[PDB]
Amino acid sequence: PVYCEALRRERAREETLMKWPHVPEWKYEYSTYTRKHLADIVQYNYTNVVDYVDREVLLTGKSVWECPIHIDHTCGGSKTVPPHAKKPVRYMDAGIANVGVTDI
Amino acid sequence: TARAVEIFKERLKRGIYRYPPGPPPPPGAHDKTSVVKVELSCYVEEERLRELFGRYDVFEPHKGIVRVELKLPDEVLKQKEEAEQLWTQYMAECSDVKAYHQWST
Amino acid sequence: YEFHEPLRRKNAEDMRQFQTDVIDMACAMLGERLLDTVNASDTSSFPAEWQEAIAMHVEEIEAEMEEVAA
Amino acid sequence: KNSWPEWMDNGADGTGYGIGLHRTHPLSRLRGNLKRSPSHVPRVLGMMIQGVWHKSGVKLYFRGGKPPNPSVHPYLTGEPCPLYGWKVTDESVIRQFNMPSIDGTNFRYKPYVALQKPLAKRLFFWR
Amino acid sequence: ISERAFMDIAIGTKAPRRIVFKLFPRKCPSAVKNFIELCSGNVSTDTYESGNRDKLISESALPQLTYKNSTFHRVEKGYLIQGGDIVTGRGTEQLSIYGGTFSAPEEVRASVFDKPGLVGTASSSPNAHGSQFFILTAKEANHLNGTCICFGQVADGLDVVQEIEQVPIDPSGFPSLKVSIVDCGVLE
Amino acid sequence: MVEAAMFEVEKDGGFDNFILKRSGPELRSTYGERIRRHILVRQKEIQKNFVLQKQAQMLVESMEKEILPMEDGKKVEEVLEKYGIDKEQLLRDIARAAVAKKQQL
Amino acid sequence: MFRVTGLQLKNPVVFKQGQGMFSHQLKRLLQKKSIHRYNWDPLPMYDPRKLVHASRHMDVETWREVPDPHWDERSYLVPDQMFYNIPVPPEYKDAYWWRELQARRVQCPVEWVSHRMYNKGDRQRYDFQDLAFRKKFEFSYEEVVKNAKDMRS
Amino acid sequence: QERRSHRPPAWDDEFAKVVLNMNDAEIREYLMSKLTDVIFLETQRDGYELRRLDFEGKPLTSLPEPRIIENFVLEEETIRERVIYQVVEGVFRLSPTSADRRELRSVANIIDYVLTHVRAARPTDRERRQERPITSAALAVMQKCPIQPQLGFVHALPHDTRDALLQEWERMHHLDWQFGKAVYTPRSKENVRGNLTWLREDRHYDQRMKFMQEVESGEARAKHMKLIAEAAGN
Amino acid sequence: VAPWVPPPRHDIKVTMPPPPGGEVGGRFGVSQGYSDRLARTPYWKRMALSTYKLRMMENATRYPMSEHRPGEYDIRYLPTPYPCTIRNRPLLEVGEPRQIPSIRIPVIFLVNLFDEAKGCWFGRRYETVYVERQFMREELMPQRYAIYAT
Amino acid sequence: WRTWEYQHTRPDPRPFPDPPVNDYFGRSRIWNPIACKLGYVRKKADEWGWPNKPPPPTGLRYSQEFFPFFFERYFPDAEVRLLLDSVLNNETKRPVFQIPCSMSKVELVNYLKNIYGIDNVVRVEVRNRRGRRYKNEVGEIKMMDDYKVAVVELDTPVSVELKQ
Amino acid sequence: PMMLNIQNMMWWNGKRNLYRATYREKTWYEISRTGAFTKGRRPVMRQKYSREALQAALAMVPPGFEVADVPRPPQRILAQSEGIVGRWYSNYWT
Ligand SMILES: NC(=O)c1ccc[n+]([C@@H]2O[C@H](COP(=O)([O-])OP(=O)(O)OC[C@H]3O[C@@H](n4cnc5c(N)ncnc54)[C@H](O)[C@@H]3O)[C@@H](O)[C@H]2O)c1
Repeated sequence: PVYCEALRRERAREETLMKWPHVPEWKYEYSTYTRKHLADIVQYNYTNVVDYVDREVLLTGKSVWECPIHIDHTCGGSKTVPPHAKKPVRYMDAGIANVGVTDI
Repeated sequence: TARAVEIFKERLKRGIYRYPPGPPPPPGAHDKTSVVKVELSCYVEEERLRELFGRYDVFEPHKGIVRVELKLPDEVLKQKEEAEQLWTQYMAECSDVKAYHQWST
Repeated sequence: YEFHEPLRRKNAEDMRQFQTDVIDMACAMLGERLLDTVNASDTSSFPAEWQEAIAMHVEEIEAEMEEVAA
Repeated sequence: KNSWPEWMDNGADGTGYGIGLHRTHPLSRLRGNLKRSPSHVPRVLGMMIQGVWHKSGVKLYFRGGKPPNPSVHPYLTGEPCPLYGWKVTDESVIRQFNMPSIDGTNFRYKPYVALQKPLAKRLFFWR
Repeated sequence: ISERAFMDIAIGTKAPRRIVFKLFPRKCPSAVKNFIELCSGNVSTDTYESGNRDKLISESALPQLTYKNSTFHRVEKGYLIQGGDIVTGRGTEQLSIYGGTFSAPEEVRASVFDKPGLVGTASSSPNAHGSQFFILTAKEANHLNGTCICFGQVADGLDVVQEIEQVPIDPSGFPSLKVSIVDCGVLE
Repeated sequence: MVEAAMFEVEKDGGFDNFILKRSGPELRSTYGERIRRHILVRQKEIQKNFVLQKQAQMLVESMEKEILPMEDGKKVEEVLEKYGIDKEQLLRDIARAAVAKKQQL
Repeated sequence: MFRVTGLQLKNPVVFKQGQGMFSHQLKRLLQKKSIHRYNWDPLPMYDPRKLVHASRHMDVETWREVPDPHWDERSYLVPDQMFYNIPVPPEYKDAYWWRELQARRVQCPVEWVSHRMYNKGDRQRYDFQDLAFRKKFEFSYEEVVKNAKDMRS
Repeated sequence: QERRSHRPPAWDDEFAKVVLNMNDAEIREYLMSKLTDVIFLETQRDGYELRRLDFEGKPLTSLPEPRIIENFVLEEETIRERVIYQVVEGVFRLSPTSADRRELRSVANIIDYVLTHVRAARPTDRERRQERPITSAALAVMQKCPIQPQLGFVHALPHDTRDALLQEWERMHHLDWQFGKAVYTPRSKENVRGNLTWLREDRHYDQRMKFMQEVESGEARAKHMKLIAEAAGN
Repeated sequence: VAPWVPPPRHDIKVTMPPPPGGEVGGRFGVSQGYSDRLARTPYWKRMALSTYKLRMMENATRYPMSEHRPGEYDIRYLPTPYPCTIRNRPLLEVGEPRQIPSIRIPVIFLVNLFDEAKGCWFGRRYETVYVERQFMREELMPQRYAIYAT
Repeated sequence: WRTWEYQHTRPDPRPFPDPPVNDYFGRSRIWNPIACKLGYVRKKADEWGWPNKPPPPTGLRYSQEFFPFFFERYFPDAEVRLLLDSVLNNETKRPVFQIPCSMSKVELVNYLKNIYGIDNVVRVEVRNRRGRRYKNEVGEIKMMDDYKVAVVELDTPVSVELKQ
Repeated sequence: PMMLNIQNMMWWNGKRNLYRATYREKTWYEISRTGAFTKGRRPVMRQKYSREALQAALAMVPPGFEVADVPRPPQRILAQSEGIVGRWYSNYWT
């Protein structure tokens, strides 16, 4: 009984961490709340680096490929969603993009 | 940590730890019970097997047996699965042939 | 183990007390049977020391009954 | 009764030394009065907003001006003794930085990896 | 190196009987040295009045590294007999010469138990060994391979072991008769 | 309790029988749970006392075959010491049985 | 409820109810929500892990319990968080009836998942047993298509 | 915790046996009479007559009153030390502790003190067992007995947090059996009549004995073989 | 948090689901039982582990009664998943006074009891006597002179 | 009351409460003691990759070998910045440094003794300091990380000359 | 309290009655639909077997049985049929 109780307490402390706290995998509230407008994004993550690098490329001519500043399009909202979040699969979407027409 | 948790779970399954320092008692001196595996050609009720293998000298409802558990080998289980798969295929093919030749006849 | 050791120590003590009570009730039944067989059957009596002890303890128990009744 | 030591409650020293919020290490055996419970939040928030008023007449925790940050306190290392200024009961809490030994490659390495002059005040350096 | 030890075991008021252990230092130099030092028990540290006063405590107040006045706490009839606890006679804590407990993984791996009457280190963990030693009594215990470490064997005194094993067990879990160790020494 | 509870506890034939027939959510009270645990442990003690009395009966029936003649007092003492039953308390119990029989008659 | 309680407590303790930045920040920080974990009501009257040694015979030689396989089988398992499952004789399982309900119920306030029972789809796809909102089985679209195509309809 | 019965080395084994042969409730009256006589002697020597005197001719009564003895307390040293040296060392051969002398003022405290000491001097259950062990023949017959007792049922008691004063008030107001409460007292012998549990156990034991008779006669194996033959035939 | 979720009650059938928890003894409010193991078990595995006779014996229905709660109808057959009320109901309906008379209960005596006041026997040994409820509850039962007649 | 006129939607509470995000970036910024579920979730996820990987046992979790403590002990991370004005072109006996708030006097003296070899340290004067706050061109309030000021005292005055 | 005509609804004011079921299997409107509950003008068995299948279903009927034995279930019992299963003759509607 002593060894069994130790084993069961270990299993209990394992399952508690595995199941708690229970957060939902994904809900539409995530995408509803982490939506910020262009003005809000610009107000949130802006530095003089963009204007300075614009002047620098205008004066030099070097080709820049990646943006010089990391843009967080959520304005600090992406850190609110749990890390294991992923969009669920939606079967039979009511859209026309999956047909891939090129003539209309 | 993966290697370590594997080793530790193996040790725990072996059951070698004991708070009073010292080797644990042996398993053979403890397991005061026996198991009997009987092969049957068809399914039989557990209460039937119990009343047929019960000890006639034990005045207890368990009749000298603890538990009777029925199982099927993995070979025959896979055989039954393949058999039902083939049976579904055969039903589909027979219905297809019937509905295809009902108009040809 | 610290939680489970007294739980089995108490059971062991209870088993020992059960055996002691078994011995005591067996002695009581022995007394009752020897008594209701000696006074029933004939040519079967206790030794002299046993008879003297039984008589003195009978007198003591009668005195105790008188004390508890008074 | 509380879980944190009664000297943490009211400092054993006469001048109230050792009173306030003391964060403890997770592996440390000592406990602190920093608890995030819904029932322990009022007192721990009052300790930051107002502070504790002592009988001697001096305000020990949050004397005024700037509120402290209890989450960034270095972990507790011991308990105050009246004989000395401080009594250390846990030595593993105090981190001990240690340098690795030198080696033929160690003294040959450099911070950056080698990929295959007059200072001029500039308003912006790209890289 | 002296590879022979002896102990005097007494069962309550009975006469002390001699038991002899023969150890193998080649396959496990740590446990054999620990057992030899614990059976020797160099505790002749004699202090003076002023010395004891400035130290405030006799050095004998702490547990002494010797099997003297020890007891055999675990005596199970048919399997083995365990004893040698130092800090207390109950058998709930170990203590080695190096410190609280040592470890010898390369030795405990190759340690095997194939004979009746072997001697091993009674431990809770395969790498947490102390002063508690157990003498096996059963035929063979192969389930202990790779868990405990064997260092020696009872050379003379199998009759003593079998006589100690036949002690009635008190409901408290300990032997009813206090099986203790009168003296213990090393023979060169 | 309620009047209907009194009626049903008189119907089923006893408070203990009622508390044992009711189980789990059917017995929502906590006084009932406490008194049921007490009744359970008391019943276990009753069974233990029954086993005790049966053991005593078997012991006296086994050892009476050696003191039935009561021909040699030393032989009776040997039979008593074979099992280890005290003699002074035995004589005391004999005297108590004598006084009880005298009071009965 | 808890938010209002904490707000009143902080207002009575450390809030001066002035335009100070302290109170201005408290009025917004107190709206944060604390951790919620369903704590089952402990039973000090009856300790379930104590009845392990109950209703068991013991060997008179070694003075320890007998590992009865019949008892080990018929033992009823009571659940608890620190003591995940505990065996207990079936005679004493009646006193632990409420722990069974508290364990079967989802460890979450019903009004957080009440959006399930308020629609027909979830009312049909979910289970409501002892207030346990655990989703039932549901075939995949590929699975149902394969089943129907094998059934030829 | 293991308890060891200890006897002070003040008295010898003979006096120890003489004292231990007395029952506590019976030796209490002996102690009471001894202390009453010595207190009466002390009061007569001092000059204060504790005994009642009729105003008609001033005669002395028979003996001091037990209620007066219980109400009498020791406050003067010349009285308390005298009675202590007279009864504690004289008739019981005990010695008091310096700190214990602070509580030894009351005569009821003296009674409780000497009672606790004689209870401690009385042997314990472990010592009684070590004196009288169980024999192999008794073990053999108890094993041959078919039924065996079940244990551990004491663990099924409802364990609650109760104070001594609360329990005493409960006992005084008869609340021990109110609101689904009870008191567990171990009883070796049980009253056997109208006991449904005992009747069920008697019936079970009789059925077990009949089953034993059947299996000894061989009819049980006959029925089992008949069932086997029926299952083989159907 | 729940580390171990108790399995559904009376889950002994290999193919059919167990009866509702309210019918087994748990909480009411549901009209159908469910088992995660029986749901996740494939149909071919069910048919392999079972046989036709066992399937028929498990599909044997007791409409419209119940097997585990005898004497009353099944909660799934009832309109509301809660048990019936007209069978077991309070002893006093709404708008009804408590005009219940004094009932006399049968009791089995264990000893020849002789009433000294009236000068007669209350009941012979092992005799079934119709006695007063309060009398049996407060006087006969405690002295163990008689036990309830069942 | 006409309840049938409305549909089944919960109206917003009046007055509406503010978001729990603290928007003050001044001298009196307060640390929120209330613990959120997302904090525990993120802690567990960074600890042992929840919920993909199985959780390590309680022994390894509470031991000194758990990955965060092991990495903090074998690869310490402490940002120690020297003020150039305090020691540049002036023989100063009290050089000042900037450290994280989780360090102490003993931590800093051990740091300087073991890593940089500055053993002769007389006394370290500790004084916390709120992080530097500023506004950018668009007016967004961005505050630098907090830092603890330390004023270490040496036996000999030191100076690093700037070759002009 | 007595909750005399109090409009306590979660969507109305966020307060619910203290004595009520947190879950309802069938809304009160569904219970009132006695036409779908009882057997009124409505079929109860949706399985239609062939002639050979009916003879196989009638083969498992035990001898000594009679239709007069099975009574009509009361109105407070749902009219459902599980098809041809074990002891199907006991079901009145089947
Ligand atoms: N008020 C009414 O009862 C009502 C109203 C309209 C029509 N009907 C018709 O009356 C007949 C008997 O009604 P009832 O109430 O006695 O029984 P029912 O309709 O309730 O049950 C008849 C059983 O036979 C089956 N069945 C029905 N029509 C069938 C067919 N053509 N071939 C094979 N199986 C068939 C049903 O599915 C059911 O199993 C049915 O044809 C029904 O459609 C009845």
